[PDB]
Amino acid sequence: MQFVNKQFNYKDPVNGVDIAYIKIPQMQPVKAFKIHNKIWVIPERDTFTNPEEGDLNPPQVPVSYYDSTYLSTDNEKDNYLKGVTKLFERIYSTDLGRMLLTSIVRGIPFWGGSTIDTELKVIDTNCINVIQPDGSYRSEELNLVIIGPSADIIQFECKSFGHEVLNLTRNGYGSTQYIRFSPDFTFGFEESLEVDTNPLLGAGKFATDPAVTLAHELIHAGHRLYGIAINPNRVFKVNTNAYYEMSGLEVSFEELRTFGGHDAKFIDSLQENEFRLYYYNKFKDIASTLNKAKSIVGTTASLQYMKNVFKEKYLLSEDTSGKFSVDKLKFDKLYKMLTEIYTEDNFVKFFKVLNRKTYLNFDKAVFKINIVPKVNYTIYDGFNLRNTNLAANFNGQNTEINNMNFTKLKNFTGLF
Repeated sequence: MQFVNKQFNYKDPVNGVDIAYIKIPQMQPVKAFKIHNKIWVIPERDTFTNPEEGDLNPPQVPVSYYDSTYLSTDNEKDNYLKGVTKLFERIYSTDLGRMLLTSIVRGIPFWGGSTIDTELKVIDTNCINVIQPDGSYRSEELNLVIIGPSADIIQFECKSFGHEVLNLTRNGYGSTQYIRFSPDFTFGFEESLEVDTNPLLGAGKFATDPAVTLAHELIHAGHRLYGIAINPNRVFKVNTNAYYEMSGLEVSFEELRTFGGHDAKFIDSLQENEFRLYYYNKFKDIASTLNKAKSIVGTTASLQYMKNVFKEKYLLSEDTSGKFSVDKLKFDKLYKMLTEIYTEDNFVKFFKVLNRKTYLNFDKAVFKINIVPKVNYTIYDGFNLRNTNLAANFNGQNTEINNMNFTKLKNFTGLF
């Protein structure tokens, strides 16, 4: 059962519904594709979300790649759409990916826009403006947008619009997430840990499966949609890699969490418990706010429907009178799902790929790839195609054996 019911072509005609020109919250409209309920793809470079990041030229840090022309042509946009779609299908074909994507679709950003306690209202920056067939705009709520990268092509990241006083990614509310991502490039890493974590060694023999990379960003998006991301000011001042220490490199707890495995264990039990309590408190604030709302703002959804949406998102308890409360057992279960079950390391296990063993490494290279052709990459096997030489030993990821699938654009080793 597929996650994306239409195999869109970039040149398919607009219909104002799932193929439309849109604006995000001056810009010109951009052509976008609704691949699933609450999820859109915009095959454009992101010159929109951040005013200080309005062009595509270099300002270069070792791990960066610039090409102002990437993702400018219709064929590239067609391949971007197809590649992103394939990666969603690869994710969804795993039990873990289906779980994550279900959580994402259910994670409607909270209707926290009212400054009148007795009214419940959407936040406008959790919507896009869609051009209808008559040329006028309508507002559509959504959870997730996949967009092309900004100037640095390989700076993938999950970001979102803020609110003037609310901290939407950290107060339980959540916000629509924009993931800067490309399926057209991937990183090289080294198979020996002592090489991978050394900035002076290795050329990047193995290629990361982009499905893992997209999953990583989706995991961030899950955290942010549920308003449980850890403040990026909470960091591990890394003291387990001499090279990290020499450069003072700090890694956010949020990244370590998302990677999972042993990386997540650098967050100690006391800090885990602190965050769990902090976010529990946020879910309690949400239940209280829902209970104060006696009317909805707008005409599109009933108060009782939206209260049900948020009951299902946050797994709230509802008494007969209609009062919500947070069950600490269900909260802990959901919080654990989002933070410990949905991890990069767990995805690696479901995809049966080779991958970096830790976030605390040094990237070796970037490669240009093309995952669209089935002769190159499949939903079911990634690069490691069954019943071929590429099936065994992650040979499909081995850039020296499957060399036709990778062209090295830049070496990072030596530049750190």
